Amino acid sequence: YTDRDRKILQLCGELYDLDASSLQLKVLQYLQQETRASRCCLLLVSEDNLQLSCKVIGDKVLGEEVSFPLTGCLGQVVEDKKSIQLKDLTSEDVQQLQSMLGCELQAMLCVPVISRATDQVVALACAFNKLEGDLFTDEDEHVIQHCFHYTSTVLTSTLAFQKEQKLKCECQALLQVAKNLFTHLDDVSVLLQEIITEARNLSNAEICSVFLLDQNELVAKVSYEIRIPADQGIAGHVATTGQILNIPDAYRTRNILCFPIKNENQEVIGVAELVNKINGPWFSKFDEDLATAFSIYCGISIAHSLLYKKVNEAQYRSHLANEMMMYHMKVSDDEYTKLLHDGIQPVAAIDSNFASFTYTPRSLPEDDTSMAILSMLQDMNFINNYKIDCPTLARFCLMVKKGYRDPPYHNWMHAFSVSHFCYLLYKNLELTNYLEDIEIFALFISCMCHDLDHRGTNKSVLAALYSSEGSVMERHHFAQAIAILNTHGCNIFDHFSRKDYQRMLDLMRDIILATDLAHHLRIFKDLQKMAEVGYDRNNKQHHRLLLCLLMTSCDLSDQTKGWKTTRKIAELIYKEFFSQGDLEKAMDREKAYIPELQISFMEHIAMPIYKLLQDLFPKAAELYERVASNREHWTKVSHLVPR
Amino acid sequence: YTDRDRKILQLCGELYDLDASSLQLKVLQYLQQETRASRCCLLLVSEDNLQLSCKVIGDKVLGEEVSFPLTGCLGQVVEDKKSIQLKDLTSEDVQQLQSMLGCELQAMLCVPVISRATDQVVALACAFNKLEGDLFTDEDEHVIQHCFHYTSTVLTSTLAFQKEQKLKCECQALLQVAKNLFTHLDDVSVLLQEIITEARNLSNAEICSVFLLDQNELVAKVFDGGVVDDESYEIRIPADQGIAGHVATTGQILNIPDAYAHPLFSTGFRTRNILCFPIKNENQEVIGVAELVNKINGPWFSKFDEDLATAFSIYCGISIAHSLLYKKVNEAQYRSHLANEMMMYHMKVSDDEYTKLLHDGIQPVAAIDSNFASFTYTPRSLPEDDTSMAILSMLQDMNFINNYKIDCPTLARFCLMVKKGYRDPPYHNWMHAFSVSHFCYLLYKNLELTNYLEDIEIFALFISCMCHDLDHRGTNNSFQVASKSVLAALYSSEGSVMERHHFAQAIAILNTHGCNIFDHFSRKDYQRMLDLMRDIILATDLAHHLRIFKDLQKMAEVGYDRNNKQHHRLLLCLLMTSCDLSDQTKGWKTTRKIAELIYKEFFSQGDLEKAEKAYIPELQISFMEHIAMPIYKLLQDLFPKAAELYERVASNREHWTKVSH
Ligand SMILES: [Mg+2]
Ligand SMILES: [Mg+2]
Ligand SMILES: [Zn+2]
Ligand SMILES: [Zn+2]
Repeated sequence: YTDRDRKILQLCGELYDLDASSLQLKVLQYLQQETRASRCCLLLVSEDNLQLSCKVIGDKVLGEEVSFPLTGCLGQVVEDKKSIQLKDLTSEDVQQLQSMLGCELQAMLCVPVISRATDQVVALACAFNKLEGDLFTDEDEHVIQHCFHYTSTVLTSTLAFQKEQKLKCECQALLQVAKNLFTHLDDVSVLLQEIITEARNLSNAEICSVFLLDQNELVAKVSYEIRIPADQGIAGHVATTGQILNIPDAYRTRNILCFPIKNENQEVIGVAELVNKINGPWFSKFDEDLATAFSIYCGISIAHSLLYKKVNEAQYRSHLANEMMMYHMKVSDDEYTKLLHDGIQPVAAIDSNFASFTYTPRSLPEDDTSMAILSMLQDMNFINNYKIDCPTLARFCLMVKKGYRDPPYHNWMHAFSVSHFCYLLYKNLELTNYLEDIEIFALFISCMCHDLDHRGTNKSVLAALYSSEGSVMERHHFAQAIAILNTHGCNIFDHFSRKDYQRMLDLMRDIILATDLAHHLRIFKDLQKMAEVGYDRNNKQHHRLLLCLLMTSCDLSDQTKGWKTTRKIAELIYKEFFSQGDLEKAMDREKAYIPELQISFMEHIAMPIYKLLQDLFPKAAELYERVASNREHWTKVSHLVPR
Repeated sequence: YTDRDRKILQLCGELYDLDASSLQLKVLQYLQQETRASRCCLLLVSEDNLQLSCKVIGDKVLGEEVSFPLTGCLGQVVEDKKSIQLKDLTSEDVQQLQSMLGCELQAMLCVPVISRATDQVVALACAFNKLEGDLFTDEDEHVIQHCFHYTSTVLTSTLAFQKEQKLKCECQALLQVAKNLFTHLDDVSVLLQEIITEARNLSNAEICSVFLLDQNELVAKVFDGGVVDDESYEIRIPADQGIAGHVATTGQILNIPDAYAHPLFSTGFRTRNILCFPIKNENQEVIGVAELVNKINGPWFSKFDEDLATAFSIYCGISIAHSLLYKKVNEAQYRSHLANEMMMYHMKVSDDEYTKLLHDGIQPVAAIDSNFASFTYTPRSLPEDDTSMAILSMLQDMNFINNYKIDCPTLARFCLMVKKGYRDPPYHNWMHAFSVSHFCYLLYKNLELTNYLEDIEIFALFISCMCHDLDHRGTNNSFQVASKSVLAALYSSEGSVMERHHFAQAIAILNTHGCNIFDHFSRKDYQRMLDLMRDIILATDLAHHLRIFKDLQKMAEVGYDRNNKQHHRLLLCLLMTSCDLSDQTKGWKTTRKIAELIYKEFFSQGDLEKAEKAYIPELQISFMEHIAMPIYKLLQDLFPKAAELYERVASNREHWTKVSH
């Protein structure tokens, strides 16, 4: 009648609430009337069309939303969109109803809410206990229909907008939490805590504990440490099965929501359980997809967080050891900043003759040396050509210097004068034409390190000092230079592609082990044919013997100096060569040999080298003749020797 | 009024659409009627109540929602909730509506939709060009009102719902990216692409470029996957240059409508707009910059593509920061092993080798041999393939595997690596090492070392016995004659140079993968367990032995404090020395067979190659007399069960005396 169309229009006038719940009251309360039903309520059919939900019964807006599987007798309504009555009952729907309900069920009118839009039962409108003459009519059903035909659109939309308002909210939630667990990849311990806090507020649990699978067992240290079998109890099952587990009653216990962690694959890597719901009977079957959502970020973060500990742990042990090879070398910040005072200086300002074969590196001050190295590499365009952080480079140089010990001869001062030669060779013989830049770098870096941590060596041959060992010692020096590169902010080969970096290691390993006179002798016959048959810049092999050769030549480079200079150094070579050890455990008439020993060295070792050098580099002849000369001075000092 | 209250109920009967737009149509096409207005449309007041929007004009649902600032003439309606008419509009306003709807404007009825809940003008109901007889009445405005009073709620809620559904998947959008990025914190190269792919979809740019601040300059590596064998092109622009430079320098976003119109902006491209934004870390230090070029389907960058950029830019900052932080480590690590690999001549214990050794049966010592533990045992007697086991069985029986929870797959790998780790001289071979370790082992039993030293020491001792001569070669050299030489120059000292080498070698193993049997020691143990090995192995220097010898006496003279930390050092040195020359305690034909190896080594090779056996008695006699004996006399001067050893050296000393004759 136009009369129902009075009360209805009156209704919709009133349904102006923003809350789908408060709208439901008005609609219910109006039916509670027009059907003489004691109590009325709507069971909203789930999005997945597989569950019923009821948040408002009668004139009471339930504290917690009641829900339950979309059964059969109550689940057939949804299907044929036909209205049923109590006499059409399972004892379940009758149990789960009068339970959710709260009383005697004598009557019941189920009229399906079918949308004119989607066109499907969206809600199950229920009327119970007909006030009095328990008689729900074929018209009691009509009034219901009629009501929703107008009222349903809005009801549903205010309800839906409220679902997206929630959905939108559990993301900003997660967006937040994602950004909080990721700010602690530093500390699996802090992170592990975050996961707990966050996991507790997200679901609103009384308590969360988190277990990290440790092989065949769960360890929720969460402060003490708690081991236990990986397959035992709740945690063990969930961990074993890799699938969530929800508990209504567990039997201040009650409920437990427990979920897996799993990694990139689906390998459960940990497990977490929440106990007891706050403001609730259990865990919203929504508190599961939300927990699963979260649980992705827990697995992502734990996985990397642990994988980062493993490194830091290891890498630490790696240096605990490496500082052992260091005699703990002290290169203080003040030390390096002091040397590195924005002025690397230029070689030109070092000295006029600083670059001519007639220079005597030992002639400089010892505190003015590490500079020269910076200005020597600088001018060889190596700092910029390779983008060498200076704070690092100046730290290397100071460390390599503090790495030399103190014998007469085998001291840092020998390493500098050996490197300075290398430097000379570079300029004077223009090495850029014969070898790649990375070689001239390694050759020089080697000169700087070849005798590191040396302590001095000692019917004998000089090429047993200034020379060989079993390569044992050459391997040491190389090994020591490595410890330096392995020291923080000292690795000057920081940015080299792994490609360069490796070869930068091999190069240095070869060159330094090349400083073994016993090795030189071995390749010597190879160093000749190359001298005989040019020197292929394309020949990878020829590069090797050149680099050996140059090294050797820098190493005994003191043979090419002035007589009075070689005279002075020979003192140091021989002061060393003749002393100490384990002999300690219990010379003038044996310094008489210093001449023959010396003469023999030059003739047999030293000259055959400078001969070669000038047999490849004619610019290198001045060195040979210098060696051949000094040889003759030595020859005279030998005349004074008896026979 | 029952008649409108007929038409209205009839309207809501119809307003069952799910699309807020299809609902606006029915409401609008009802009003196009009831007011005899040529066309109708609603202008929805923005959430921020600063903008009017219209997606439906007449019976046409617009392909692109129209919008515009909530003006003054149209904005006073929102304020006093008073409905107005064209004659209340400024020509300015007027020209906009005409232009917005595309027709003449003679009439117009604007009725404010006030919320029955919020109670605020939510929309502006517009009636245009009165269908002939241009006259919009005081009741034409009433039918409008009335209509909404019922129709407005549902209208407003369907609208709302649609905005939340749009907001929710714009959040989920962020979640996917956030997760896509946070799962690439290994190589900052892959993640760095993601940041691009992702950020480019996020704002919908034609192109994205990411730059990382490398000190005082912006850097950007080339890719898509060319191949970084030997890296792959790196762009550097001064950190304060152009757009990125500014944004990097000022650390604040930068939006451009037209880029040519910029002080800071040609080979085909021709760029329109640019959105550039900073990266910054936990503090607010710009760590990187990213620019998006050209908007797809748009003039520029929504002032919403900015907050979105900022939002994302957070995750970028998070991941980039950690990603790089991890590379730094991993580098420092590859750069170690690469070196470490080399001080090893690339040793490789195979996944098969180890499992073959480790066949669930460590076997006990007891089943090795009857008195495999008695002072008369000749370790050298056993088979070479059967040694590594013995080790495993000896550490087993001393209770070290479990007491320290040594992973066996790690431990067995270690043992096979320190073995493959020895070389091949006559005397300084793995066999010397096993026999030397074995002697340690014996000592532990027979003297019951558990009463004098801490279990960690007996552990370092043994482990040193295992490596003390790693990677050894043959010592000998030149001989000041061969009669003018001392055995305490082989079976002894060096300059400590070599002992430092064996200690260091053993470190390269521990530093090799799955061999660090000291994996789980507290940083405290791990350290001390390294000093221990360092000291002990350096103690295998005869020159060092002699050096502390006088201190090895007062201890032997004055008891042996187990509380003396100093007594434990000497005691451990002594023990090592004793295991080193332990073959002096073996049986005459045993020691005789050994000395051959010692003496075969002690006499050969070197640089002599590049560049007298009759003394084997005095040489050896002199050894025992000066070095070897005073040791075993001290071993028995502290351990009386160690007497059997002394006498066995003193005796062997005597046979040697006879071979001398
Ligand atoms: Mg040398
Ligand atoms: Mg040794
Ligand atoms: Zn040298
Ligand atoms: Zn030994």
